[PDB]
Order: sequence, then structure tokens, then C-alpha cells
Amino acid sequence: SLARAGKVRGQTPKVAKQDKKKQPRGRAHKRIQYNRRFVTAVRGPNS
Amino acid sequence: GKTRGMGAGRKLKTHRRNQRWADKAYKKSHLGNEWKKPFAGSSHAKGIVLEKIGIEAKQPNSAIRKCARVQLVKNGKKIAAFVPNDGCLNFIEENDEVLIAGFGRKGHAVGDIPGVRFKVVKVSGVSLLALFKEKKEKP
Amino acid sequence: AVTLRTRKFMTNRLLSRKQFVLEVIHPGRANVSKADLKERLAKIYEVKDSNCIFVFKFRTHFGGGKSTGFGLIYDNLEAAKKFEPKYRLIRNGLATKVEKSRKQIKERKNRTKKIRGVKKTKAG
Amino acid sequence: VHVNFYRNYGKTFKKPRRPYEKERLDAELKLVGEYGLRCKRELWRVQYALSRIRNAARHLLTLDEKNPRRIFEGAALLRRMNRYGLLAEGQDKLDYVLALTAENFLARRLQTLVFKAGMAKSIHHARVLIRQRHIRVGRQIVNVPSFMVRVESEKHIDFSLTSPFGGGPAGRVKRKNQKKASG
Amino acid sequence: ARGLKKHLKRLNAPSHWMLDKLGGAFAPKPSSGPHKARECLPLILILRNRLKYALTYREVQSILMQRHIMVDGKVRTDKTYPAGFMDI
RNA sequence: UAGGAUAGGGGCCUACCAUGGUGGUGACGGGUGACGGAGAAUUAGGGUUCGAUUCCGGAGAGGGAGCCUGAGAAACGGCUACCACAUCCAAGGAAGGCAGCAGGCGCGCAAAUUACCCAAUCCUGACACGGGGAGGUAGUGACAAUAAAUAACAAUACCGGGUGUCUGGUAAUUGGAAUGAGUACAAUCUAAAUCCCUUAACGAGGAUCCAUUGGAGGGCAAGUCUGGUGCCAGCAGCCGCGGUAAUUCCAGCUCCAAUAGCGUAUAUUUAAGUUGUUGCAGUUAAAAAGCUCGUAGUUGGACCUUGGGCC
Ligand SMILES: [K+]
Ligand SMILES: [K+]
Ligand SMILES: [Mg+2]
Ligand SMILES: [Mg+2]
Ligand SMILES: [Mg+2]
Ligand SMILES: [Mg+2]
Ligand SMILES: [Mg+2]
Ligand SMILES: [Mg+2]
Ligand SMILES: [Mg+2]
Ligand SMILES: [Mg+2]
Ligand SMILES: [Mg+2]
Ligand SMILES: [Mg+2]
Ligand SMILES: [Mg+2]
Ligand SMILES: [Mg+2]
Ligand SMILES: [Mg+2]
Ligand SMILES: [Mg+2]
Ligand SMILES: [Mg+2]
Ligand SMILES: [Mg+2]
Ligand SMILES: [Mg+2]
Ligand SMILES: [Mg+2]
Ligand SMILES: [Mg+2]
Ligand SMILES: [Mg+2]
Ligand SMILES: [Mg+2]
Repeated sequence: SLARAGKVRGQTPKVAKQDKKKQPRGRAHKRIQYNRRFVTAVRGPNS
Repeated sequence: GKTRGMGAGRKLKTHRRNQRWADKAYKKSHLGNEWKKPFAGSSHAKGIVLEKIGIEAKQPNSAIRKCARVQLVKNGKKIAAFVPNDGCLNFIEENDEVLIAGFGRKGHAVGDIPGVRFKVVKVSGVSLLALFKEKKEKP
Repeated sequence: AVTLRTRKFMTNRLLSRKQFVLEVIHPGRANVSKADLKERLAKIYEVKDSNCIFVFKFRTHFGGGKSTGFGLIYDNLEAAKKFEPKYRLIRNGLATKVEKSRKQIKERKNRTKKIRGVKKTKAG
Repeated sequence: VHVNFYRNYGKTFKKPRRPYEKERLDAELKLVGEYGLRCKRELWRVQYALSRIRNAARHLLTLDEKNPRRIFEGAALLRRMNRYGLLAEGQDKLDYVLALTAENFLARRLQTLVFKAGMAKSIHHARVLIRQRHIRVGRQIVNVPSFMVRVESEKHIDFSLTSPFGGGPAGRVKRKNQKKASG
Repeated sequence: ARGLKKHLKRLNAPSHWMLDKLGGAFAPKPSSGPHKARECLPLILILRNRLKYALTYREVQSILMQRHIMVDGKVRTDKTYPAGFMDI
């Protein structure tokens, strides 16, 4: 039976994307990564 | 054990030549049977959707995999191709134009799907990924 | 100001000219036009006219403020119109450009190679 | 035939065998952080060049001392190192060049030298200034932060004449402000 | 294959003709002459690539036609004439 | 052996004669999705795989065959014939060969302009001068590859480390300066144009001048967060997940890896000391022939110049 194809995705609730400031790109992104992991790191990144 | 004579190069070479055949990969590559497979030594292929089918997943799993029976246009062989990305069976219609690719294990069934070695990559010249993410519409 | 320096200078007597690599140091400006440079070369090399001087193949160095190219000076204008390709004469107004298409000429050549006699030109 | 086909060409970085290792990831991120780089490629290419040099030196050291195909390129390699400010004057042997490391190379970059010469407030300000055509080595404008400086040119880095930081006219921001304040 | 060859590829030129690899697809084939065409230096490679007298394959001709070159006590015009060893 | 033919040797061909020639050191025959090489990829070393393609050699001009001219061709942008296609036609006849450049159809998973020029490299002709889809130049091009932007600094607010000061970090907070992506006089480039390099004038605050591709159970860096589904839909290279509390599915937030690059499929190098000459194994895991003889092959005891200087 193929009648249930695309069931959960079709029946899932829809929530719109948020709005936020863009992250720094390139050198500045590595700068903030280094600051977050070595400078102000004086235990999970997504606790 | 081994023949270690300095004058025994032919014996070692011939013995290794004979014994390479027990290798699974070497025998697979040098027997020439890879040309008798449906793809005939091609990375992708193109085909016509003959019908839409479902196959029950092998135990201990329990689900219905939405495959599709298609026919290749280069040699006429009929093969079953998986359709991933839930809801993507709706995009496929009858006698439709599809681009099929291997499943990942180089001529071996992947996952709990019994005897399926191909997956649908494109339909009607549009990628399933673009339709799934609503980046593109079927023409 | 603008300064000119000539290197690898050579008086080619076989072709009756002087050839050199010319370097223009031009701070404060984008480049020096060849028209504005021919008069300078004439005034520093005592060339009576301004047509025997040919300057070409210029290039600005990265960063700016410097350019280099090649230059030739001829003893006589008549000698000048004897050795250069016609395009360099065009650049200095010493010749006339002929507007033609190579493919059109080939078209005509193929068309008129079948006729025999003075009637070839008649098929116009 | 196409003559342009005859131009040689190659690749300069290699990528690591194991992509997800904590200690290596933190080491590379540490180096990138205080050397003001852009990605792991800017460091992988330095590793690649250092690996080539070390392999050449190791091959040379395997030969007999009295072998000319050791003396000649040993002298050449030591000359290049002493020319680029890597080996000190107290390290004139083929063994010292085997002990070279990546930070030795990264210390000779133009951005690093600009930062350490006091001309830049930080190693990121140095890269920004370099890429904005404010720095000249000797007399030549350089806008490539990876420019490896030599010892003889180490005493000539200075803000360019065209640069506002080296005696140039005000940039469009300052000129726009003066235009605004004019009326 | 069916006869003689009138072309010399730049990469097939003799080594002592130090020719820039990206200078063109062809090198000047040496003409038939006193020397073996592999131990010879054609006149094109004399007024050019050794002296700056000529700049192109258009001024070598422009100075050979003036009969300005006298190899081995004789005026020569063929720009690919094989001057090969100790020729004056 | 003697001739014939060829530019010339030769069973290359003819007459006569003799019975020889190659083969387990693989002839003969078959397969090749086989042009050969220089070389390519990966490589501790050894190695494994590939080599249509720009340099050298060979072969072909739809498939075979025959030939003229010419110093040179069994030539096909030369002829003659047959076979297969296919083109006008006044139906008597006539003319064909893109595996040259561009383009079209078809085949396919799969490949760009029916553009400009002889300015460069060279070649050819009676020739300094003509010509050159050879070759170069522009067009399309994320095959592959190099360098490299997407913000830097200060103040203020908040929070840390060496009662106090300094150091360090975050704020669609406040300031100023800097610059190229873009646009454009202009010159330069160019055979002529164009791109680049150089440069007037303009050109950044949410500097919207808005970074993406894959993931977040393990292998393997990153969530036992929230909402939906309920062995269904689906994910899952392997192990596995979902049966009302899902760290794995569908989404939001957050985080992770690479970053102008990333994912997927095939082929194959490593990993593979799982092809082992270097360097694997055979009592029980797969693997000593029931046993002996035996030719080829491989492998085979010891013994024969030292004192002698000089150098
Ligand atoms: K013969
Ligand atoms: K002839
Ligand atoms: Mg040919
Ligand atoms: Mg005979
Ligand atoms: Mg006979
Ligand atoms: Mg073949
Ligand atoms: Mg080949
Ligand atoms: Mg090709
Ligand atoms: Mg060839
Ligand atoms: Mg032929
Ligand atoms: Mg054909
Ligand atoms: Mg023929
Ligand atoms: Mg043709
Ligand atoms: Mg031909
Ligand atoms: Mg392609
Ligand atoms: Mg998730
Ligand atoms: Mg983990
Ligand atoms: Mg949940
Ligand atoms: Mg084993
Ligand atoms: Mg057993
Ligand atoms: Mg057993
Ligand atoms: Mg036994
Ligand atoms: Mg013995």
C-alpha cells in the first residue's frame, strides 16, 4: 500500500524560520571561534 | 614453503598469476562479468518509470519502502530503484523520465530493503533533492 | 614630474634604427599616453620629426607609478615605412586602414574559381 | 595543438587523513587564532611546503658526506633558510633544518611581521591593512598577506606613499566628511 | 608518412636551441645544407634569440633580403640555413 | 639450386629437389570495453592501476579492391569499380564522402561559437609582398588548479582573570576613519576590440554589498532542548532507530566540520602483512596430495696466492 506516502511530513506543524543577525564570515569567524574556545574558556558546546 | 632459488623467478611469477584468482575483487574485475550488469559499467543510467511499488522491509524492521520499477533505455533491462526523502513517491508518475544511480555498496543491497541496489536521483530532469526542499517544481 | 629611462639600448644598423626598453616613472598620474611620450622622446633624443618614433607593448606595474614598454627610433621616415608592419603605421597616422572581411574574401575566391577567363571579374 | 596545454600546474595543500580528531582540531584552531589566518587551508599549505623541505633535507642527510650531490644542495638549502630568516646563524648544519616547524614559517609572513613591527594594532588589523593596499615591501606595494619576507627586506616594510597612513591624500570617507562640513 | 615533413614542433627542437616552451607551437625546421640539422644553428636563431638585431619572423627576412649575411664567405638568404660548426 | 620481379635483400613469386620449421622456457588457438612509447594516479620501501587526447612512431578517410601523376601516395578536401547509404532532375542523365574548423541529428550519465585575424610561432608558392578553421584572439566553461573579500579600531553598557587598578571577552549600542566588489571619464592593452594592470568622479552600518554544503547515538567533531508522528511515515554506507516521554524520522533553536566550496554514484590507489619477492598462511579456524617412483624445472659438501715488500 502506497497511499500513506508522505504522511508525517505532510501532517507535521509548520513553524516559520527565525530572523537573526548574520554571523561573521571568513577570518572573523575563526577569530570568534578561537576566542570562544581558548580566550574565554577559562562541559559541552551545546549543553 | 616458498621457492627461494635465484633461478626460480618464473615459478614465483606463475604461482602468483594463478593464485590471484582466489581474490574476490580481482576475480570480479578481471572476469568481465561487470559488463553484463544492467548499468554495463556506468555510474548512472536513465529510464522510464514502469510502475510504482512498495517492498516490506526485512526483519526485524517493519516498514514499506516506496520503490519504483523502471526500465533502462540503454539496454531495456527492468530494475527496481529506491525513492528516498519521504513524500518523493508523489513526484514520480507513470512512464516518467528518471535518472538512476547506484545505492552505495557497489552492486549489493543497501539497508533492510530486500534486493534493491539502485536509487532514483533525478525525475523529469529535476533532482529529487530540489523538489523535496521546494527549490524546484516538476515541469 | 615624469622621467624616462632607456635600457638595453642598441643601435640596429641593419634595420637602420635604435631599439630600447623604455621605462616611464610617472608618480601622481595613471599613465602616460604614447602621444604625450613621443614628444618627450623626440626632445631627449633630438629627432627632427615626430613620426620615426614608435612606442608599444606598454604595461603598468602592479601598485602603479611605473610603466615599461619597447621603443624604436628611425633615422628616416622612408626607412620607417619599409620595415614596420602596417598596423604600427596606422597607429601613427602614416597609412590607411582597409576595411575588409577575410570570410567575405574567401567567399568570393571560392565563387570565382569556377569561372574561366576574363568573365571572372564580370561576376560582380 | 594548443600551446597553452604545456604550462605546468600543481596543488599546494593535502588535507588530513583523519578529519575528526579533538587534539588536532584544537591545535590547528589555536594556530589559526593567533596567526590571523582564514581557514585550515592557509595552514595546510604551510605544512605541505614544510613537509617538502623536510623530505628533501632527510633525503640529503642519507647520503655520504663526501658526495657532491649532498654538498651542493645542502649548501643551497641552508642558503635558502638563512635567506628567509628561518635558520639562525648558529644553525648551519643539515640537522637543524630537520627540526623546523610550522610556526617558523608562519612567523615570516608579511602580516605577522607587520603586526610585530608595531604598525598594526592586532594581527587581524595587519591582514586588513595588507589587503587594503597600505603596505609596501622595499618600493613595491604588496596586498598579499602570505608574502614571505626575506631578511634583507625586513628593514623596508613601511606604509606606502599613496597610503593615507604613509603620506597620502584622505580617503573617500574623510573627503566625504570634509565635503559635508564645507557647506 | 607518405613523404617528407616540413614542420618542426617546438618541443621536438634540439636542446641547445634554448627556446621558450610557451613561445609557439612550431620551431624553425633547419633546411637541407652542409650540417646535420641537429648540430646546426639556423640563421633565424642568430639574428634572433642570440642577437637582438631582429625581433620577429618578419625582420630576419627583412635583413636577409638586403643580402646582409655572409656565412662562409658567401651571401646566404635562406633563413633556416644550417650554420653548424665553426662557420664564419 | 636457377631464374622472374623489385629501388634493392628475401619463398617475394615460378620450375625442380630435400623433409623439414615451432612447442610445458606455453608454440598453435581464444579474450581484450588492446594502438605502442615518453608518461599519469597513489606511493616508507617494494608495489598496484591507468595510459583515446596536444611530443615520437604506426594505421585509417563509410567497407574492401585497383591505379594515374609525381622525387615522394596504393593519396581519398585524386581517379576507377563493387557493396551500404544518400543528393538534385526537365526522369535522358549528373554529382557524392566533416575520424579538418564551426554547426545539426542520433546515441547516450557524459562534452562549448555555424565569431575575428594572419598581429605572434612557423609552413608553403615563381615569391621581402599571396595564403594558411595550421596557429593565434575573443565567446561558453565550478574538468582541474593558484592567490584571495564578506569587515578592523576606539568609546560606552555588561561579564571574567593577574578592596583596588590593569588585562581579556559580548551588545541590529555610539563614533569616526579604511577599502574593493560595482559604476565610469581617461590612458594603456589589442591586427581591431575586450579582460587584466593604472586611474578622475561616484560607491558600506542591520556596512541587506544578507555564505553555502553536510551533519549533531557510536565509528566521528557537535543536543539525553522544544513541538509533531507513533514498528506508520521515514532514517540508516555498518551497528542500528521509530510499537505515546524518539539524544537517530518531520521541523524550530542551538552547536559542529569544511568554507567559495561541499554532498552523492561508479572505476581504482592506499588502508591490505586480506596476494605477502621484501612479507601471509596449511594439528583444531579455509587450506599436506592415500603412498611411493619419476623426466623437465628449482637447489646442490669441502679443496687450488700467500708470504712481499714497495706502496
Ligand atoms: K628483392
Ligand atoms: K613533383
Ligand atoms: Mg600528417
Ligand atoms: Mg634470387
Ligand atoms: Mg613452387
Ligand atoms: Mg580497439
Ligand atoms: Mg597513446
Ligand atoms: Mg580530441
Ligand atoms: Mg600522432
Ligand atoms: Mg593512408
Ligand atoms: Mg563517418
Ligand atoms: Mg584510398
Ligand atoms: Mg573531408
Ligand atoms: Mg588527407
Ligand atoms: Mg562536462
Ligand atoms: Mg534534528
Ligand atoms: Mg562525539
Ligand atoms: Mg521528542
Ligand atoms: Mg591470511
Ligand atoms: Mg571443522
Ligand atoms: Mg580444517
Ligand atoms: Mg599424509
Ligand atoms: Mg660449494
